[PDB]
Amino acid sequence: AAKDVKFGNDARVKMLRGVNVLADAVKVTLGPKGRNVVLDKSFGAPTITKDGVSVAREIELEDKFENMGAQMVKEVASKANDAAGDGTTTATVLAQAIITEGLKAVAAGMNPMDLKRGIDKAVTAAVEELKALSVPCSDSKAIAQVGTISANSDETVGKLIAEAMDKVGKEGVITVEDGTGLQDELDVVEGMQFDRGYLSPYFINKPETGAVELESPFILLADKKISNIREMLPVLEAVAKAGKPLLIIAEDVEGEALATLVVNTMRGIVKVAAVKAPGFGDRRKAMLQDIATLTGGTVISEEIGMELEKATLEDLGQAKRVVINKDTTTIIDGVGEEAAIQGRVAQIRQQIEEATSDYDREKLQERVAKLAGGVAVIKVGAATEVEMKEKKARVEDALHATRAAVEEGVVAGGGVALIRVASKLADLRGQNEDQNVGIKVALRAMEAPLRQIVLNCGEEPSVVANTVKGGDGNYGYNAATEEYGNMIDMGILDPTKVTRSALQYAASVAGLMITTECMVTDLP
Amino acid sequence: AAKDVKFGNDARVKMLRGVNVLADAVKVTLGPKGRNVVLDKSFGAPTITKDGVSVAREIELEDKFENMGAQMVKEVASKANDAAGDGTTTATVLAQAIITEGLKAVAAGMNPMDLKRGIDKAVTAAVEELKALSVPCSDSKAIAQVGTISANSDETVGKLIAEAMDKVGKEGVITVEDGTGLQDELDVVEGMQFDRGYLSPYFINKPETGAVELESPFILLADKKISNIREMLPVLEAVAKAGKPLLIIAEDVEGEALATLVVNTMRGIVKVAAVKAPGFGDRRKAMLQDIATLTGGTVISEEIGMELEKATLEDLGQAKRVVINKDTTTIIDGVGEEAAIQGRVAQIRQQIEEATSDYDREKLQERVAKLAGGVAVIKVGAATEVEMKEKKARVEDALHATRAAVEEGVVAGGGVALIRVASKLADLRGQNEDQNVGIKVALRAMEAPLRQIVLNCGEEPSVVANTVKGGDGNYGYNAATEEYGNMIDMGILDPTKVTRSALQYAASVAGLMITTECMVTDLP
Amino acid sequence: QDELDVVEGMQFDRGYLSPYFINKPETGAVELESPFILLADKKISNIREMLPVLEAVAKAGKPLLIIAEDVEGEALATLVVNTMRGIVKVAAVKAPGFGDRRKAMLQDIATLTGGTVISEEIGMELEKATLEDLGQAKRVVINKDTTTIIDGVGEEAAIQGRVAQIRQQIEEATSDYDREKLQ
Amino acid sequence: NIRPLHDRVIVKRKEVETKSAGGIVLTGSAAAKSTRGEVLAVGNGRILENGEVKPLDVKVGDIVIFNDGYGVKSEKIDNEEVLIMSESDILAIVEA
Ligand SMILES: Nc1ncnc2c1ncn2[C@@H]1O[C@H](COP(=O)(O)OP(=O)(O)OP(=O)(O)O)[C@@H](O)[C@H]1O
Ligand SMILES: Nc1ncnc2c1ncn2[C@@H]1O[C@H](COP(=O)(O)OP(=O)(O)OP(=O)(O)O)[C@@H](O)[C@H]1O
Ligand SMILES: [Mg+2]
Ligand SMILES: [Mg+2]
Repeated sequence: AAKDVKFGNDARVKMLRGVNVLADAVKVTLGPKGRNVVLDKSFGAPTITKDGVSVAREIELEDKFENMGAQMVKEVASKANDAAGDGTTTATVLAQAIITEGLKAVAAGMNPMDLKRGIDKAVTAAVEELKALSVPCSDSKAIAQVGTISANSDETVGKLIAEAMDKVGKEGVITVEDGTGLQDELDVVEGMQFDRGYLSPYFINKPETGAVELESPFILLADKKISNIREMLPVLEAVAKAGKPLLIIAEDVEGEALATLVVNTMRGIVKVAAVKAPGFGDRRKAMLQDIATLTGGTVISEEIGMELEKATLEDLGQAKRVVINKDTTTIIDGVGEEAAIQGRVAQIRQQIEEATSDYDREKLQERVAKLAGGVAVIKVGAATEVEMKEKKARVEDALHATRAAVEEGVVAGGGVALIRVASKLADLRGQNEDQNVGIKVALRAMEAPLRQIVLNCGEEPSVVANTVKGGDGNYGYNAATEEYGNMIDMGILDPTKVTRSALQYAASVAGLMITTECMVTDLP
Repeated sequence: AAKDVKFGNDARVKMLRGVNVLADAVKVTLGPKGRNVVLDKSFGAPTITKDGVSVAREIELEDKFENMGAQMVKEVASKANDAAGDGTTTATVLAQAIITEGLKAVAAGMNPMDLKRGIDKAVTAAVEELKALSVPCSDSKAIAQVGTISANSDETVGKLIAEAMDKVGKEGVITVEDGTGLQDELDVVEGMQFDRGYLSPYFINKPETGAVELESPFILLADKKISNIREMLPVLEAVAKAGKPLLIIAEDVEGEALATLVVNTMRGIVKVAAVKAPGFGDRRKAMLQDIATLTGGTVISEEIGMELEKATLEDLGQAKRVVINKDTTTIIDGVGEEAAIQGRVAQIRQQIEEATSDYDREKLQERVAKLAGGVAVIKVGAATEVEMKEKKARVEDALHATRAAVEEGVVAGGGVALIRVASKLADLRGQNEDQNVGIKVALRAMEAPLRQIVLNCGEEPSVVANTVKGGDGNYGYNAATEEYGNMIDMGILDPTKVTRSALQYAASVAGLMITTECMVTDLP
Repeated sequence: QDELDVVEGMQFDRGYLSPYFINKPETGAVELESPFILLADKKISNIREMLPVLEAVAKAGKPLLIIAEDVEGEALATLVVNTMRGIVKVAAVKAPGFGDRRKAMLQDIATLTGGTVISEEIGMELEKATLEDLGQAKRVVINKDTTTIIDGVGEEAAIQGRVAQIRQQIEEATSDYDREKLQ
Repeated sequence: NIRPLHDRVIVKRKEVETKSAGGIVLTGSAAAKSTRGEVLAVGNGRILENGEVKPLDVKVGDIVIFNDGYGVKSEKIDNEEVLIMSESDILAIVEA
């Protein structure tokens, strides 16, 4: 359609006004004293959130040029959320500070491309400085502190996440979901717990618990769905001769086969429970092979070559215990070679590395947790739905922050880490004076998180920033207690990945925005 | 619909205003000091770009007559992008300068047709002068300089592109795609790397790498899809007698045949891996013939005459090594006659010459690269998606400019080449005075790129233009360092094809637009 | 620059039905020197219709060019295999145009090459086609796009009569497209 | 070795004619399966209703023109294909 074209300073002013609107919406949620934001939803009740990414996503302005600026700087929060999972408000705070100071230099005749180059140089040096300044975050206490700081100073969330990571270890998978009660709960399940219930209620060995319980049973694994009995007379008869119970994993057991198995279940000749194979195409086979390796069995399939009629006891897998309910199937201490399990988990790790989709890698990690370590579910407890949504957002932020902390270490929280990095980068120089001005605007913007935290506290950002810069090391400002002290000893830790991602994404998008001279949009 | 008709100077003024709007949007992105332009997108985030063609494409004005001028002069950037892949901002700068100076002569009573003739004569002489003034660009250093200049003074991009065409030679194919990391990466694959994975995971000889590996195997090439085993019993049996592994290329292998091949792969009688035939209708046959020629085999097809049952070892192709993964299959050192490969690549070259579609010639050149030389993929590394788009646009510009440099040579950059060409054409005369005025407006407009670069730097365009015209040869202005020197020795090279195409398309469109007297459009 | 491309004689835009007919791989063009030309109004897919024609052509030894509504399947396979085997040099290309036009220009090709069109309506069958039925041309060149017949051996009087008839159709035609096609 | 029972014949079908009469190579359905084949084995003979077995008129080693259908069965012996068909399915015998 017909375009409105704006040039130079007026375009930059409109872009900055949009960036300021988005960042003002986002940055009132920075720190422990940061407040909440109400996002009106077209469907349902308004959302009360403190995440900067949500506020950034919701912001869209009437003016087309201001909206362009808003979307461009919203990219910072979106990328910071996608990469690190936390630090979206800090990323938006850093981006606007680079933009505001970068646009001031652009207005002073400085070359914006060289300003972008200087900002990039300063941020590369800053990332190196952060990697040097980080410390490993391995003990449970530091993880609890990271989770607490990332959950808006909620100690229970941090302790719960530390417990979850201790229980599921390194290879376990932790997910967060809604809870019924008013208190957060942790549900940790080890070994295999794929969500497939019994195909028939009559298999239930313990009616009081409504759960089939098999002690040291055989496990048959068939890739194909079965409806006739004629395929498994050898297997079932040999199981009866052995006398140990049997659990059937298959694409589908129904009709004559299911009725026969139920009849023999009451008759007591065999204790057989049949549950569906977990997953779907190209996934059911993978996790069936995983179950076979864990239980020391072999999968019966047409493609592999073997047939059910020729299946024997050695083909069937073995496990210490099997528990079946309406929803889930649990296998306890599958009798399988540790070398095979480690090899399979190594293969799944290779698939993780070669995977390019988040859903795929999370599914592969879930499979790993099924094989080695465990799966933890944190049920968030809240009185209402708005409280549930806000607390779940905070718990997910804490989960991502703890994961980033174990991945890349921790640094002093409250913006102290970037203050120290900026202090250590005071000797950095570019190729010309425009690049040095860009380095200086990056270094000044590195103080924006701390200043905005303090401003959210109601204190003086300049006073506290000067006092923190006067110190050294981990000396910073606890905004919750409004007192100066060692950031690590006070338990205020930021993941190094979170800070680095915020700084990098803010710097990239902000430099690109400050390099702009013309802006083309649609007419109002 | 009802038309608004504008005559003479009113129409010319509105057309010029539209041209000025489009060219002002485009030309703020000229030179090393040229800035960026934000283009609002109806879907997604706004695009920050420095290409002139993107800005030109986005420009559409409210006024119908100004919009007519804008579209007409946007065609200059579109054609320059389609032909050379670079010089779109220079083409738009030249076009507007020819239009502005052409319309001044038209207002002074000169005959616009003779002005068009004079501009065309001057540009023909200028193209001859450029062809004479060009120098070959064959070494890697000049290629690095060309890529660096075309990537907005990004030395890493130029060096990466120079390395890419050093590795893939003249016949290789270089393409640019998104990367995951923060650094640009180069992935060069030689011989055949058609993107077809194994038809079944069970073929994998090396589970740790998840890749089937065959050492000096046979290659069967069937044009028809196969689902039964009986057709290739002679082939598989004879391969088993040979003992070497077998790789199957076919339209589709499935069902009983696939199960049989898998079972024998476990049994170890024959090491068989079957992957799908690359390409599609009328293309899959071409790729199969190329693979047969490279591997010294013959394609089994119904149309060719022979059948799979009569296929023999001499029919089957041979290769030194074969690797297969989930995605791609690579054949290393296919045992084939060099004369046959040279003949096949010559045939593909003739198909390139006879081809009229860009996609078709790109596919044929990719096939050539598969046969001779290699294929390189430049993965652009950027922190965000917007930086990804900007850097990928710059890298594609650099790739196109390096290709144009190897095709037609290089000239002094920074507008010096056109300045020198205009200096060498001061003695050019037409048939009458209107044609000489047109020649003069073309020669004056030949100084527009340098003046616009300098103006983008903030310096005085007239001062630097006079200083550059005072010099000779390759003496010009480095706008990045704001210093005078030899453009070739300073590493500022423009592809001769880029400059020639910009000048030619700008001249053609601009002369046509200055010949206009009436303008008919729809009423607002 | 403006270019002029002038093609004489018959150059209807129909390429080979199979790439394997190509005698000259460097140019990608089938080249037949003084070949027979078979012209069939019906599309063919079997082989049993032209064993007499193909065998007699192989006995003669001169190459063969087939113009037909469509040659496909077993017919193309047989002709291609015979082309590699060298028994007969056969190139089959589709008849040009469509209904009420393909017949007209096939009759034109027959007159130019001194042949007779094989059709159901005309009466004869492909099995009874003979060498005298088949047309003759001095040269034939086939590419992916165009088929060209050079110096078709045909009676001059027949050619002038046919062009006179086409001129009468031009006079009786009332549509610009029709007269353009006739010209 | 395989020999038939009662009125049945084991025949080895001849190879389909690759080339036509004039030297044209036939491929696909053009070179259709030949209906003539040499007789490999002759059964004891057809049994009549009265109980007497009369020998089949065909002889071992004689090419016979036979009819494909439900009567003929394609068995494999020593990786080779043999047609087992009733003597009634044998239309003719090829001599000279
Ligand atoms: N008690 C505290 N004293 C000082 N700084 C604190 C305190 N608690 C948290 N912070 C700091 O608050 C900063 C950001 O907090 P917050 O969780 O609001 O934002 P974020 O992680 O950048 O974004 P998000 O809104 O997406 O969670 C961190 O740098 C952290 O160190
Ligand atoms: N350091 C430099 N000093 C002088 N001139 C330079 C320098 N770097 C680049 N140039 C000149 O800038 C001109 C155009 O640069 P630019 O890449 O912005 O535009 P373009 O190639 O015309 O178009 P596009 O915007 O489509 O890439 C070229 O003529 C080139 O010689
Ligand atoms: Mg947070
Ligand atoms: Mg360029």
